[PDB]
Amino acid sequence: VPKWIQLNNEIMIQKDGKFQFDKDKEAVHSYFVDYINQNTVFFHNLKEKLDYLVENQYYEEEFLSLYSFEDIKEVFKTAYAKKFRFPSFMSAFKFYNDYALKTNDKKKILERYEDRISIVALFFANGDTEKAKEYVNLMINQEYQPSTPTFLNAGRKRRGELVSCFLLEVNDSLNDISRAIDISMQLSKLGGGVSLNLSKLRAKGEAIKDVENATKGVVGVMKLLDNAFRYADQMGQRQGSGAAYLNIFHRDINDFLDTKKISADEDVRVKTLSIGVVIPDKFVELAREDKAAYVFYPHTIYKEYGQHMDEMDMNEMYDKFVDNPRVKKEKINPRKLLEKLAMLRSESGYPYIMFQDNVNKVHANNHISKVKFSNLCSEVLQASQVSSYTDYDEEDEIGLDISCNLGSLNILNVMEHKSIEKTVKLATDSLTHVSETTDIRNAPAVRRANKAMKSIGLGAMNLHGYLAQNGIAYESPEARDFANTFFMMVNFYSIQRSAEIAKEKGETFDQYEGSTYATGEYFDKYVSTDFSPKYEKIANLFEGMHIPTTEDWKKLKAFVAEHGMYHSYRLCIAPTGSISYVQSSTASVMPIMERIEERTYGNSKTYYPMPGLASNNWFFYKEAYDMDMFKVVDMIATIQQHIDQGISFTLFLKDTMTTRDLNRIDLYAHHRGIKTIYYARTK
Amino acid sequence: VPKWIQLNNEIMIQKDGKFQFDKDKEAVHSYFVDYINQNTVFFHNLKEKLDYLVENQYYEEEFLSLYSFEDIKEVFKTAYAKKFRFPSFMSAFKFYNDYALKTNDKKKILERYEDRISIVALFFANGDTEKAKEYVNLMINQEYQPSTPTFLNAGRKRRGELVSCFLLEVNDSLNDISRAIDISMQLSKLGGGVSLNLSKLRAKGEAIKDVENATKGVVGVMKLLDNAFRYADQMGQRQGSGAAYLNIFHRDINDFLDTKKISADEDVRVKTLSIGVVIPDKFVELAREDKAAYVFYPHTIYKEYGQHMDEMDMNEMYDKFVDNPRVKKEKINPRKLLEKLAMLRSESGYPYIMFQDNVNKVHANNHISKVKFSNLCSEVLQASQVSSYTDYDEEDEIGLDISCNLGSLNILNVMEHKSIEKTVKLATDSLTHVSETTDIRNAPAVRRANKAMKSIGLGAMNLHGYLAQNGIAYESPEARDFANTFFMMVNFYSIQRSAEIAKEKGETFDQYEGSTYATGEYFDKYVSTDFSPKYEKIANLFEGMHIPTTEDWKKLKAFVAEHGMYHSYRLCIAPTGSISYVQSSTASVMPIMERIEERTYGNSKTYYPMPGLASNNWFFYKEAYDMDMFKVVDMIATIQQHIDQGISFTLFLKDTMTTRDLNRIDLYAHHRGIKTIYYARTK
Amino acid sequence: DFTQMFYNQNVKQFWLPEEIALNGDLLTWKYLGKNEQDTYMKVLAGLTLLDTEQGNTGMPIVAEHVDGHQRKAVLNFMAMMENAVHAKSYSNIFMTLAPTETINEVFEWVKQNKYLQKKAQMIVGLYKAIQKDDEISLFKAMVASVYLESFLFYSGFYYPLYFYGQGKLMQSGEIINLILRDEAIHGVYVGLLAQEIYNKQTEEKKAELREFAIDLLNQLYENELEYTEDLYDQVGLSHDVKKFIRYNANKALMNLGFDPYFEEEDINPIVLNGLTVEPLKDDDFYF
Amino acid sequence: DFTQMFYNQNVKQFWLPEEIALNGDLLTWKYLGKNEQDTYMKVLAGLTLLDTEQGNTGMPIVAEHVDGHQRKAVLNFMAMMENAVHAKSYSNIFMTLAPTETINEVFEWVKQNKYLQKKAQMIVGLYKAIQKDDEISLFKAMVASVYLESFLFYSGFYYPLYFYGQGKLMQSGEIINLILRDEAIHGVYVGLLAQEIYNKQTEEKKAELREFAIDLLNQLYENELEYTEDLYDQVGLSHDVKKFIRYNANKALMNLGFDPYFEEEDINPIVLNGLTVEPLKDDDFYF
Ligand SMILES: Nc1ncnc2c1ncn2[C@@H]1O[C@H](COP(=O)(O)OP(=O)(O)OP(=O)(O)O)[C@@H](O)[C@H]1O
Ligand SMILES: Cc1cn([C@H]2C[C@H](O)[C@@H](COP(=O)(O)OP(=O)(O)OP(=O)(O)O)O2)c(=O)[nH]c1=O
Ligand SMILES: Cc1cn([C@H]2C[C@H](O)[C@@H](COP(=O)(O)OP(=O)(O)OP(=O)(O)O)O2)c(=O)[nH]c1=O
Ligand SMILES: [Mg+2]
Ligand SMILES: [Mg+2]
Ligand SMILES: [Mn+2]
Ligand SMILES: [Mn+2]
Ligand SMILES: [Mn+2]
Ligand SMILES: [Mn+2]
Repeated sequence: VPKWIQLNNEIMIQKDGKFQFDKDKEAVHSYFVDYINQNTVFFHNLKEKLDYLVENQYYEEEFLSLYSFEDIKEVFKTAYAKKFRFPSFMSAFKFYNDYALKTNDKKKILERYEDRISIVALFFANGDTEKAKEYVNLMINQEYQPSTPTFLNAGRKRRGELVSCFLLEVNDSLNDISRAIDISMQLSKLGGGVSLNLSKLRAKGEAIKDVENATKGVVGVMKLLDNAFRYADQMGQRQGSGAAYLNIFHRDINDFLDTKKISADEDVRVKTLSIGVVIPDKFVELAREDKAAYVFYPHTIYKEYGQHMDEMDMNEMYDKFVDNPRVKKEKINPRKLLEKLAMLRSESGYPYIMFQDNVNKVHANNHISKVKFSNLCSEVLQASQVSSYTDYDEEDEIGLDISCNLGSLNILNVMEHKSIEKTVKLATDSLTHVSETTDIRNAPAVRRANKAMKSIGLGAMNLHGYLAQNGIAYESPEARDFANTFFMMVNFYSIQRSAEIAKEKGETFDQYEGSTYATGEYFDKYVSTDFSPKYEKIANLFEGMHIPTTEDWKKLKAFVAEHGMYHSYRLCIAPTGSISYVQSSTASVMPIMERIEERTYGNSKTYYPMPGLASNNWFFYKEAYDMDMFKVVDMIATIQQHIDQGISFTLFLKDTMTTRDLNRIDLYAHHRGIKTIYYARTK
Repeated sequence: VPKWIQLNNEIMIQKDGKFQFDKDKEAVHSYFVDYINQNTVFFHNLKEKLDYLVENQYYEEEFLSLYSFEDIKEVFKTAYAKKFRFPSFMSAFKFYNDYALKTNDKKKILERYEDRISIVALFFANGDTEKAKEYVNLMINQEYQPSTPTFLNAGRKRRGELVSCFLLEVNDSLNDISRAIDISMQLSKLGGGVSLNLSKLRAKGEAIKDVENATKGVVGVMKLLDNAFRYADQMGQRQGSGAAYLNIFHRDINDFLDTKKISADEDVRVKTLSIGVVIPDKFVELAREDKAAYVFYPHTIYKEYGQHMDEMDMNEMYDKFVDNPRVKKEKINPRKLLEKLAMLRSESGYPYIMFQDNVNKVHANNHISKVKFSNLCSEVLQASQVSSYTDYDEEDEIGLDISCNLGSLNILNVMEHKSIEKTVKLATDSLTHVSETTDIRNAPAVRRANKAMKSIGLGAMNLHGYLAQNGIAYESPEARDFANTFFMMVNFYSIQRSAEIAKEKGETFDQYEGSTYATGEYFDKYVSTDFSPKYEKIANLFEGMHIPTTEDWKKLKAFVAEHGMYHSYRLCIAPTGSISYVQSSTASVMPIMERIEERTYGNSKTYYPMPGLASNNWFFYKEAYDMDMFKVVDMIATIQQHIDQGISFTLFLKDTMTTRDLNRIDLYAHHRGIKTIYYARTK
Repeated sequence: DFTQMFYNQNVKQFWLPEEIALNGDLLTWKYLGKNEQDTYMKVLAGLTLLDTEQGNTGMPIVAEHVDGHQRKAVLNFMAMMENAVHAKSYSNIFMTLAPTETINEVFEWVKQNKYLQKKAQMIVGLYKAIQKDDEISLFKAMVASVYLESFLFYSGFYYPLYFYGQGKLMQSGEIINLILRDEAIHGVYVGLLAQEIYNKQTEEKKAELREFAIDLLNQLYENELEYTEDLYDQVGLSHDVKKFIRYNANKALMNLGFDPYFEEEDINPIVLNGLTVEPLKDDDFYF
Repeated sequence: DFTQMFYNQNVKQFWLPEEIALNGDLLTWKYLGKNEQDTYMKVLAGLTLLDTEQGNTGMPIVAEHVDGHQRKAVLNFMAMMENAVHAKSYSNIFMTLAPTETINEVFEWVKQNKYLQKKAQMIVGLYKAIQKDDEISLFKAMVASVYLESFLFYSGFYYPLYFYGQGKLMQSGEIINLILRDEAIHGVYVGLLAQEIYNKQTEEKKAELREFAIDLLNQLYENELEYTEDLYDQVGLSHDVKKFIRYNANKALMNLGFDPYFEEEDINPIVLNGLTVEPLKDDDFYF
């Protein structure tokens, strides 16, 4: 048992009736002094270290060559000038076991935290030494955290793709299904999560070439995708992860959900494929009135109307489909389907729930397409256009496949530094650079959509940590007030940076003219409503920072109308799973799951108290399972009104909650504007 | 119970201690008069029938448009003038249940045997009325039977491909694996069986982009392919069938073989994928000497030498691989592997055995490539070149896949009509037409190889039937003498027809100049040896038929040298299972499994005596399980010396036989020049 | 060839009533109509009464007359499941859904019911007619047992499976599904023991035993049709229940190694949703 | 007053030999002398025979004659344990430790051993003498069953316990302890049923029943002495085992409500060391 592990395990040894939280600083100090300083490869100077790293195929020389060595040395000195110290053992452990560069034999540490941050900043700056120093200050202050792919792989020759979220539209044809399998394997090989929309595939029992009862439905394609994701396991260290989304009005919806039942037969079970369901307002209306609903065979609709079922407005087309004899449909119980969804989410946490009308009533790019499905983390909500993959020697009709590179603001550190605007703009610039440097060679629609849309995802983390470290209950009205003001400011400054980038580069995203940004319909609520804090306590937290007013939003609206917007999508709140430890921040905007996180690494167990946890703020670090999920829904809906994409929203349920409680939580989320529901976690 | 079925069941009711074989003629007559005539649609004339079939999307109008209706009427009269009568109930039942065209509801019969024969002949003639009449005479006389795909689909609008056997080379890359899955699905969608060569895939535990132990091996690709074949199961009318071949020296050979163990875990077990093993003479030599053998990692060999392991001569490169430190290899026990193969074949009948050196010591196109694997039926042995499928927007290096369209000579009918030359030449013409009219637009290598090599497979059936009806024991030396003479004549006339086609079209197959036909090495044994019957009884069977001599073979050799050859491959004896009932013949060249076949169709059991079975020839209709497999191997080796491709060779084993007996049979077949062993059937 | 394999499958399927909490069924039970509640109660009592005969007589009597230690052990295990597990499970379902007085009345009614009694006494009659060292009488009883396990229970199982497939009475439906899974294997096993006896007989005796089995099936089937209408007409399900009876009759026949009697029919989708190595010797390489 | 608690205890004690991995005994077995291995095999074979008959015959026949569905459920469960669990566990032990020929030989040895045949003849004879509705014949068989459960097994149990207590053959010993734990409750339960019948009798009849019980015990005891000497003389333990069987004879008598018959003796201390879903309502869609 190592000394640092012994010190960390002393956290739970209560002394004087209170946890010994100070043992974590001792634990991290001992961890460093006894493992990291010993196992760190020694270089005489930065020049020798950089030459060794570049020569040994560690660092790409393309990005480093853009700077004179004096500039690189200055950036590295800027990174080390802060004297950054990890405040807890878990943060340093996570960094030096997951992200710190290690020799090919994985026995020595080539990168410190400062070295990794400096390399990422140099990669971001793209030759701008002052920009690189600004990025170094942003990341060393831990105001902005690049996503795990960008942070880990940036500047590395062996690096994989800096983007990790991929959404693919699958067309209803064998060629398209084969291409989807190939692209899913190609993207998983790169380590990115791949989400597929199966709503266009015809249901089981549909005809292929005037041959009836030939189609196998979406479950056969799901088995193919599950096998493909299992094969492309990314060395096996992280098993291949894929998500399949199906509209609730698809015929195969019941079979689609049955793949996640434990009682399901093994020939139907899909082990490695997450499933999400897209629920239009029509289904909720049908269940509310207890009316009998119908699930439609997609190919009959496509033949009758020449357009896909999921390409149409179900709230306008459901009655026409029901009344159309040429459309094939079978009756279902919408309330029975909702209960089945709740039961499945309780048993396995699946499927993800996407409220299509909640997403598309605020979607700015409905002209390009409506948001038909989400990603593997349930927070990516963008317009997609399906591709037409034809026969060999036939030209393909490449559509738009969704992808975004992620970054997270550290709310606590952004508020402590009073640098919301600067942090947001620098994060937007870094995300734009990552997007511009991405080129996927086996996903034509992904690459085309990356070039055309320039979609980025700027999330946030440490909301609960910041609130608890400030004497604010997560469920309290003041917490929602702060979230409203902060995320309104984030949206304002991200829109301002996008417009400024469009002005500087002279280009907007493809089909920007038809977006709600161009027509000004996006800014209606911001020019009509004031989002300043309504509580004095919350308003004081923003002291020293300028909170945009309706006049500021009017000016920004005029500026956007003049110059346009560079990004079709800017904000999405991803889970931010493992990089939160490095930042010593709570995960995303969700409430903390546990006050002290007990985990076993190797054969020694480690304890991770929530950042800033102490006796004074112990009660404010309320666990999610003890929280009223209605208040969590209220907070997420408050945040979501300023996020153009979705928010990964996990439901934390007690074992005593029935399926009716889960159904009520989902119905309240739909009522409150929640776009997606990620997971049903039960204590 | 149907009256005809009751009449047929009277076959087994012994009268005077003898089977009532005459009851089958009554059974077939009753079947016709009571079901076929009743359920046969009525048309006033042939013109009306043709119009109804064309307009109702039953026939392809293009091929029928090449004839004036007078010529079509003449062809149909030629087919009908024969007054062909099915000799048994099973023949007519099989035809009218599998191949006879039925209305879209499968309620009425639109085609009789004469109608199908006439349509096939008109499709073959490609606008030649005299040629169409010749084809009608050939088929109605039942001297030639086109393969089930051609016979069923020729001249039909809603038809699958006329070629049903495809062989795919798979390159060691993710792009190639995904393309292989896509091509397999596309080809199974067409109803054809797909065989894939997995010997170029690196073994489990190999590096993927300088990261070690990243490869899943051939078993992961096998799971992918098995799911792909299960998905593309021909609209459920016929489960997708595929075969995977692995060289015995591949490291994954034991894992590859374990996929067929009953005790195998469902994760590794492959259910719908047939497996064959390619055994070079080196492995047999190692097992014979009991020396420790090595299985190699293909990617290490490729990196060390720049070529694939299966692209190199194992008999020469085995010692170099063993002595090369940069080539990774695993020690194995060759005799233990042989015994494992024997036990696996006894338990499940797998794997197929391909003796690589037996195939290639007589292979005429080794300059194009060695034969590396076989098809799903183990009778296709052609040179293939692997394709290089690159990233999207890059140019693919299209290689050569394998596909041949099959037809079978009815040995009994050909010998009775003394029409070996005419039947062989007409069958060659029809197979050439089928190959020319075939175009797969989703398998670039298959299409390119079909256009370049012009490979056809001309098989034979009713060998045991013809011999038994002539008082010759299948295992007798006289039977082998007849097979030698007959198949020598078949090869002679197929070569002559190929040369005549090359002269008429002024074009040979791609890379013919490097073949053994061009250099004359092919004809060495034919110009130096005589194949006329050595028994007076067999020599009498050929009375009225000219048996080519050494002078004839020298003249043919000179003719080929002057004009070349149109077909790279001409002859392959496929199992020919379903259409054997229609032809009233024993399947392929194999001995009969049972004198009377008991089948269940619905709740009615049907009895099928072996064609021509009677009291006086009961002893000559010896069942295969009672024969000496060494004598069957001798027969197949006698036949195989005149077949350029392989012979689908099934082993019929008694339950008392140990794995040692199966191994001895395999070793004798390898000694006797057998190329492939299809199935190990146990009684 | 089969007893150790069935031993394994039987013991690995072991379960206890206490494992399924029943109280949550009251949340759907309260929403059923009177006819639905009445049919359910009557069906449940029917299953209970028949299963008691199987536990007290059917399985123990067969275990007594069958020779073989391993067969007796498997049969003992099956008898245990009837008496210790199934009987307690049916009682638990009843006590959860109805008050004591209602349970007593339903059992009084079903005990007097003509169609339930006809089949119960027909089966019991064949068990009582087994004679020591007479394999023909044993076979006839085994046929009766297979018909109960694989056929007669299914007019009853239909309803709980119908609810279970709709999301109603899920806890008791889970219990019924476990019971049904046991009866399926019981029917298959006893079927194999009957085929063993059948295969020891002459051709004339075989034809006579086939006639017995078909005649018995016919009598039971005609009574099942009446039983079915009596219970299910009030909830409009009889047509579909009849298809389910015939489908299960065919399974029972196949368990006895006989051909199906009835044409193949599709089943209600809601109910479906509820439902010799030897080594080479160095000379084999030379010829 | 007791069946329900015995039902619960029996079902909560349910186990299978496969739960215990036996390959750990391989070395301590290998290390025993030939005499020790011989006695051990034979001892377990004698136990196997007793459980075979207790499962096939004794428990099912008593179940048949005892009134009440719950009493029958307990007795049926106990019967299953005898032949489906206990008797089979011995084969698991044999198959691990011994080659097939030694296993074949020991089963041949049970068939020809005169003491084992005599004790089976006596016990099974009494089981098969039970007459329907004749409580006295039933009592006599229950006495025989208690003597099998609580007395006769113990000449066999001694040796696995003797090894377990020395830290030898501990996996096999774990199986045996589970078997012993079951037999102890089986002997108590059957004892209570026997006492029920005894308590119905006149004083004169009771006096005769005590005579029957004591005469039977003495007859079984005298045979068990010879059996014990035959098995244990070669390992030097006969006198020690004899003390153990007398100790357990007293426990059997006590299970029958009778006074101890043998005087107390010191037992080898080694052997002593060896011992939910709810529907959505309309109001759920409004907030
Ligand atoms: N919690 C920590 N987080 C990150 N690095 C640390 C931490 N503790 C120690 N280190 C690294 O280990 C070095 C030695 O730590 P230590 O506390 O002994 O330093 P010091 O000599 O007191 O002065 P200084 O704190 O300025 O380094 C530190 O300089 C820093 O490089
Ligand atoms: C070929 C094939 C397709 N499918 C499914 C997958 C596709 O979504 C769907 C359409 O197949 P397609 O490849 O589009 O077939 P098609 O276009 O030639 O026929 P059609 O125009 O009538 O659609 O059928 C199967 O389920 N099994 C199969 O074998
Ligand atoms: C991507 C991937 C490949 N493989 C196997 C299948 C291929 O035959 C083999 C090579 O993959 P490739 O697609 O050729 O990968 P690569 O070309 O980038 O790497 P290299 O330079 O080493 O060739 O690796 C897996 O088993 N799992 C995977 O996830
Ligand atoms: Mg299509
Ligand atoms: Mg490669
Ligand atoms: Mn039961
Ligand atoms: Mn039962
Ligand atoms: Mn016992
Ligand atoms: Mn007992």
